[PDB]
Amino acid sequence: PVEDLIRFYNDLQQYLNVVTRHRY
Amino acid sequence: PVEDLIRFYNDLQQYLNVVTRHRY
Amino acid sequence: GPSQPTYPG
Amino acid sequence: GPSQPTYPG
Repeated sequence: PVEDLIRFYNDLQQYLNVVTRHRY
Repeated sequence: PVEDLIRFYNDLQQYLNVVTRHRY
Repeated sequence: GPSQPTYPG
Repeated sequence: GPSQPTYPG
């Protein structure tokens, strides 16, 4: 749910960094 | 796709902010 | 949740 | 995309 997303979105910023291998 | 998600994700910061009125 | 329905997350 | 399968998104 959106509440669990509060504690996932913050860490998820790192997941997107892996996906793009930090090449935004 | 992940490509669009890069753009969306950064702007999505506002959505999470609305859902909880920035009361993180 | 709120009075409004679900969202695309 | 990569060799890895779908991620949970």
